[PDB]
Amino acid sequence: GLEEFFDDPKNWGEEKVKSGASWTCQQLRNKSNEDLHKLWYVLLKERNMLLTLEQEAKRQRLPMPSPERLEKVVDSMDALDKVVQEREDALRLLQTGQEKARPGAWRRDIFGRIIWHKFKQWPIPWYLNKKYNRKRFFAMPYVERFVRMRIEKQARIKARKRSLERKKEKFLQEKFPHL
Amino acid sequence: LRSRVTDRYWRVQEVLKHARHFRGRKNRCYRLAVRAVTRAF
Amino acid sequence: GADRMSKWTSKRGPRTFCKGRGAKGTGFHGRDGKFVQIKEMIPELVVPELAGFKLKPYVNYRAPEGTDTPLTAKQLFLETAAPAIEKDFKAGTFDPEHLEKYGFEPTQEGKLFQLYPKNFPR
Amino acid sequence: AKKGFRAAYRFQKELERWRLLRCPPP
Amino acid sequence: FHVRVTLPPRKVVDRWNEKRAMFGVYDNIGILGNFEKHPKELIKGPIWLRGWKGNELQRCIRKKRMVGNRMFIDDLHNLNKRISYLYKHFNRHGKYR
Amino acid sequence: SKVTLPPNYRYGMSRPGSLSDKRKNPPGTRRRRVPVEPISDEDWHLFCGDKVEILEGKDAGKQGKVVQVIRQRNWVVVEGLNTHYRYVGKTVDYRGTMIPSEAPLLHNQVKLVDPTDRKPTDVEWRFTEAGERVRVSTRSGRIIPKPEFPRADGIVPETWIDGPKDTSVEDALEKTYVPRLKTLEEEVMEAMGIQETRRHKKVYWY
Amino acid sequence: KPDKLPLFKRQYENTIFIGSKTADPLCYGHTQFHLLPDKLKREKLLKQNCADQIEVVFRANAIASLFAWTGAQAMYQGFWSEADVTR
Amino acid sequence: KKRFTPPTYQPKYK
Amino acid sequence: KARGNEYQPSNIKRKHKHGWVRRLRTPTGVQVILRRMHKGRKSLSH
Amino acid sequence: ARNVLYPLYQLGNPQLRVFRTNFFIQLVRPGTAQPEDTVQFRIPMEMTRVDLRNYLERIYNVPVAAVRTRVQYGSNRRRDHRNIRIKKPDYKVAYVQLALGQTFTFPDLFPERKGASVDVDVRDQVLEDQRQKHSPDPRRGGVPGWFGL
RNA sequence: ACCAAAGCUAGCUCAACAUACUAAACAAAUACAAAAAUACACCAAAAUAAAAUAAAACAUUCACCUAACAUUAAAGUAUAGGAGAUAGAAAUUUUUAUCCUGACGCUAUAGAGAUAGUACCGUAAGGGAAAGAUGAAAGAAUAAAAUAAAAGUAAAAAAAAGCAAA
RNA sequence: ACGAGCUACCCAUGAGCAGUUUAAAAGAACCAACUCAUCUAUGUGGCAAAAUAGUGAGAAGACUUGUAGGUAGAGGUGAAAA
RNA sequence: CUCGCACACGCUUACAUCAGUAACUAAUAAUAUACUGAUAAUUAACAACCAAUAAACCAAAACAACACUAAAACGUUUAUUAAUUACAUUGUUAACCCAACACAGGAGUGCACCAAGGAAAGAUUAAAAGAAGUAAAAGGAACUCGGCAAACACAAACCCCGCCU
Ligand SMILES: [Mg+2]
Ligand SMILES: [Mg+2]
Ligand SMILES: [Mg+2]
Ligand SMILES: [Mg+2]
Ligand SMILES: [Mg+2]
Ligand SMILES: [Mg+2]
Ligand SMILES: [Mg+2]
Ligand SMILES: [Mg+2]
Ligand SMILES: [Mg+2]
Ligand SMILES: [Mg+2]
Ligand SMILES: [Mg+2]
Ligand SMILES: [Mg+2]
Ligand SMILES: [Mg+2]
Ligand SMILES: [Mg+2]
Ligand SMILES: [Mg+2]
Ligand SMILES: [Mg+2]
Ligand SMILES: [Mg+2]
Ligand SMILES: [Mg+2]
Ligand SMILES: [Mg+2]
Ligand SMILES: [Mg+2]
Ligand SMILES: [Mg+2]
Ligand SMILES: [Mg+2]
Ligand SMILES: [Mg+2]
Ligand SMILES: [Mg+2]
Ligand SMILES: [Mg+2]
Ligand SMILES: [Mg+2]
Ligand SMILES: [Mg+2]
Ligand SMILES: [Mg+2]
Ligand SMILES: [Mg+2]
Ligand SMILES: [Mg+2]
Ligand SMILES: [Mg+2]
Ligand SMILES: [Mg+2]
Ligand SMILES: [Mg+2]
Ligand SMILES: [Mg+2]
Ligand SMILES: [Mg+2]
Ligand SMILES: [Mg+2]
Ligand SMILES: [Mg+2]
Ligand SMILES: [Mg+2]
Ligand SMILES: [Mg+2]
Ligand SMILES: [Mg+2]
Ligand SMILES: [Mg+2]
Ligand SMILES: [Mg+2]
Ligand SMILES: [Mg+2]
Ligand SMILES: [Mg+2]
Ligand SMILES: [Mg+2]
Repeated sequence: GLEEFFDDPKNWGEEKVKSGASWTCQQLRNKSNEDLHKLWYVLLKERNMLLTLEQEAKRQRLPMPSPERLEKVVDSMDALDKVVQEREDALRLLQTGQEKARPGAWRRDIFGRIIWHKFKQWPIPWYLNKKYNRKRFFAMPYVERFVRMRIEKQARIKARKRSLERKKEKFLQEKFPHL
Repeated sequence: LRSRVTDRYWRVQEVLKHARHFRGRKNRCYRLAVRAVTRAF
Repeated sequence: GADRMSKWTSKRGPRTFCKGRGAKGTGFHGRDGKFVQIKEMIPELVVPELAGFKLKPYVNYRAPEGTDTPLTAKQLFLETAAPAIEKDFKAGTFDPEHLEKYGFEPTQEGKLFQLYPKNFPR
Repeated sequence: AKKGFRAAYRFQKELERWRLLRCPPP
Repeated sequence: FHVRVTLPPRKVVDRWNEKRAMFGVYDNIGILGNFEKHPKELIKGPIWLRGWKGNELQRCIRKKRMVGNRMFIDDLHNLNKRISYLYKHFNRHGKYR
Repeated sequence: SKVTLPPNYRYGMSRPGSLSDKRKNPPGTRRRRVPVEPISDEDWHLFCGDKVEILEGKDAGKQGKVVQVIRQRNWVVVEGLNTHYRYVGKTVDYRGTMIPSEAPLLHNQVKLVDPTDRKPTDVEWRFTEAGERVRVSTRSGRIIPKPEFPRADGIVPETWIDGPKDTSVEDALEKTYVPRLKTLEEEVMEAMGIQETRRHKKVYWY
Repeated sequence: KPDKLPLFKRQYENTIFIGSKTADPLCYGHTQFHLLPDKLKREKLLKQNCADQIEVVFRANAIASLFAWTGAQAMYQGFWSEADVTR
Repeated sequence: KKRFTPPTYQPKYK
Repeated sequence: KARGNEYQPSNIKRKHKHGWVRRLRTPTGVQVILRRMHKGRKSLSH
Repeated sequence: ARNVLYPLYQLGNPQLRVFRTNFFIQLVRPGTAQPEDTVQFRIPMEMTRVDLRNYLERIYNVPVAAVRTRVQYGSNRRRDHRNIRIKKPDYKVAYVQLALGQTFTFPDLFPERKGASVDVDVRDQVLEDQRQKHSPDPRRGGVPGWFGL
């Protein structure tokens, strides 16, 4: 079972090894859950094979045979992922109605930034947890000043990005006065 | 409105032309040359 | 002046510094000081039999793509619960109290794979 | 870069003079 | 002192473009207009400078009074320091006393 | 693979991720920005493969097929028309194969030609009654097709033969989906007959 | 290389020791009894998909231990690399 | 006093 | 006697004195991090 | 599986299962001599010993006797034109050893076709003949040989 | 003849408007020695700003000096002050919409520090750079085209005597 | 604000001290490792922003030394040399 | 001619193989452990990670017989509970670190004094002055602030000041 890492020996020395197009999402939405589950492994074995071939090409100082395959496969798997994800995220929207599969909260950290805090699994409840308890979600009063600075800095950047674009227009209008 | 001196070249030449026939670095460098030319006149 | 920029890794410190590269713990430290693995923490790969099945890593080129419709909670509602609900309202057997026959689940804590706290990796 | 025509033009005259000094026209 | 070797593209300014041709049109708006609007109203610009003028010290002082609380931190701080410097300079330094 | 280009960059007809390109403009090159007349993607009337006429240059009044367009610098390439000559094969003793090469053209120097009378024309985008968007000539008042063109792969779908690892049209288009409310996990585990009893103890999230 | 066995290099005092110091009147070996450590149980090896190894583990032990022992005895009698061995 | 001026290097990029 | 070798490297000392945790354990340290963030430093702390 | 959350395990929990594994694997040729028992992989950083064993056995049906891993450190030394450091990424290497006495050998993936190499030597002899044809005639002394007379 | 020289762009500056004001990106990991899934706790807090300086010293005093209320005046007036330097009101008054947003602002030693808070320098807080120029096309490098003008040299060592010239 | 990774003094915790002489491991003696830095010559943009060569003083102690921790500038620490 | 091998701390691929070196690193070449590119690599048995609560114990380390004074680091057992189930995770290269340098300097421990490591001289010539050494007739401090330095000497006495380490 170790040869599944290599292409059929018929293909070994050859420059171009042709191949089909990657799976579209659409084509996968038609398949059942079981068949996706299988196709995942079919794609996996091929991806392993291709990665092996890739590295082995680098080793021999030779160009890899038809490198494009590796792209296609990836996309396929990627596409497959995107599909299965949908069917879950749709489903939970039905059952629970939460948009995020991981529990989380909007919090304000020490630095006064507004952060999205992902939660973590613990065997004990939060008020009994040493490590967690010594984090601080809140800002002290001094932080306020810095927050202001942040805004201002941001505002400046935006301000002079805008002025740039405006200028680029004027220039072009005198360069190409076809109006 | 920033104004720079564009023609500085000619300003220099009006001094240096009198210094061409001097010996040494007096005939090149505007500093030394300016002094030597004034002494010449 | 040491090194500020390069990331902090187990290779860098003293003997006393061991920081994993992010693999997940399979167990705990036992009585003898020896390490104990918990068979339940080790991921069991579920692999289907691929032999008798026809699908391939690539697709024929003349085979068409299709108009792209992202699956929505609505479409999934209509392909599943809508025929059944319509069948049982048209027969007047519809019961707004218990929707469980249609596949709705009131709470997730009973079943093995729960959706919202998300019990399963993949 | 310095913004103006004047010095550029005035220099064009010098360029011409040197061009005539190095190759005299028949 | 090297001077550019190439003639710049000759810039043609048409004096008859819209903004130049219409220039200074409503400047007499008070006199001819049965005084209602004073020519000040025609001034486009910074809020603290419309229809008003003053030496740099007065200028800064006024900018701070008017828009001071809408200013960014660094700019407000710089404005204060500028004012202190100008104050000290104008009041305590000079030839003429 | 997506190669990210520096903010200021020149487009030299060489494919941006290629040896010709890395050799022309190495990692640190920042050159003068070439002013380019901005054109919305919906005002762009020139595609590849359509017969066009050249209004400028040493070859003018001629007509040719557009091979490549470079949208960043607003360019077309009409094969074997706008031309200058260059050697390709090289070694110390041998300069081989002088090849005619194409200089790109701005879209101001090239007018799109309507099929019927082979004259140059001013193309304008129109919406017809079928919900279709076509190019319509201003002068002649006709609609101009769009140039169906081969693709970068050199693979034509009509003539094709399935290899060992290709899936047939039949099995690919087949719909096996039965839209029911279980997840992939529940489905598969039910299908593989895998039997699980125990449930998870309460977990605290924060 | 022996490294791929795996084996590891280290450095510390090199001892030749028989189970007793040279000054001891009992210089010779009779038999050794080796109890196999826990990791090497037939059960554990059967779980690791090592069947044949069951035998190997025994062999190896003997081949090392005994060698060492005998070797040591031999060097207590003054034999070594350049004196080889008479009996 | 003991007066001493510590030498200052130039930037390495030069 | 001879000087300039004043820096004798230790990773434990480094990270105890100047590390992230140390900077977050006091208000002043947090103000350090904040200043560096403001200036846009690539490395906020050791 | 990697980059994904795992359910916290407490006593008497369900067996953890991964239905679609995230991992990926390169079979690589050893840089040093290795016993025939031994195969060598490059795996993702987060994959455990046990993981790889199960992976091999279940997906590929390989009889694995023993697995050892190490983490190879990629050099941070090479500098950008900006003098910023470039990092060749770290990676994990796995040595596996096969159970039933099965011997592996890393196959040659690039055998050369003799017809294509003979066509290469013939194209090189033809190119050398063309460069010998264009080469100037010693006795002409640099007079262009285009003109008849 | 070398070394060199020349570009006009990258972007900036100041205001106007404006909604309203912590950008972008988050799969995992991040406050263990940040980026290390997983165990019984602790957690948190506030006190007038000071001085350099002005008073030709310095001792009370010394506008502005990280507290929204603008504008025309009342007015530098009443007042307050080692009654010195200086500081300084109010009552009371005035204020007409919205569009016409740009530039007698900079052009690579300038304009932002910025190609970048990066390199590099500091144990740390912190400090903090320099640098670009071909053309329609270089998928036109036996490559084609317009400065050859700074000091420094070379082409070309010197020949009594002297602020080097007149 | 930041600094005790140098150095001053502490706290924890480790580590070294061979030969000779002596009833003795006695802030004894001779003399290495080790620690200091006496006198001279070199060196003085140096090998070195305090070194090299010789020569010296201590060398079971108020000794040397590793690792981790502490004390912070109106301060600390100090067998006081500000 | 002799600072060797290893570990800790630190450094972070500078290590290895093949190839290249016009120029870039080496204060110069040859060529390459240090420049350039490509490709590889350190595999756990060593090391890190690796239980709590009660209860009995006055009795030093010093070859420990027994003691000294300054009174001394280092654990057994009993009881109560401790998920029980192959293979967890992580360190493993180097000619290396701190001194702006490929710096005669600074750097803990264990074993060694060679079995391991290394090269004082790019090639000449054989001037002065300078540095470092060996030898020196007769004399022996006459030198000099002072026997400083040097010596085939390596001894004796007396003051001042501080008791002493
Ligand atoms: Mg640093
Ligand atoms: Mg470590
Ligand atoms: Mg280490
Ligand atoms: Mg184990
Ligand atoms: Mg220093
Ligand atoms: Mg390991
Ligand atoms: Mg005063
Ligand atoms: Mg004064
Ligand atoms: Mg005074
Ligand atoms: Mg004050
Ligand atoms: Mg009074
Ligand atoms: Mg007075
Ligand atoms: Mg600048
Ligand atoms: Mg600058
Ligand atoms: Mg010159
Ligand atoms: Mg004369
Ligand atoms: Mg300390
Ligand atoms: Mg002793
Ligand atoms: Mg003694
Ligand atoms: Mg010495
Ligand atoms: Mg001597
Ligand atoms: Mg000595
Ligand atoms: Mg002594
Ligand atoms: Mg003594
Ligand atoms: Mg400390
Ligand atoms: Mg004081
Ligand atoms: Mg004090
Ligand atoms: Mg002391
Ligand atoms: Mg005193
Ligand atoms: Mg004194
Ligand atoms: Mg270093
Ligand atoms: Mg190398
Ligand atoms: Mg060299
Ligand atoms: Mg080693
Ligand atoms: Mg020499
Ligand atoms: Mg001499
Ligand atoms: Mg001599
Ligand atoms: Mg002598
Ligand atoms: Mg004599
Ligand atoms: Mg005398
Ligand atoms: Mg005398
Ligand atoms: Mg002496
Ligand atoms: Mg004597
Ligand atoms: Mg004597
Ligand atoms: Mg004394």
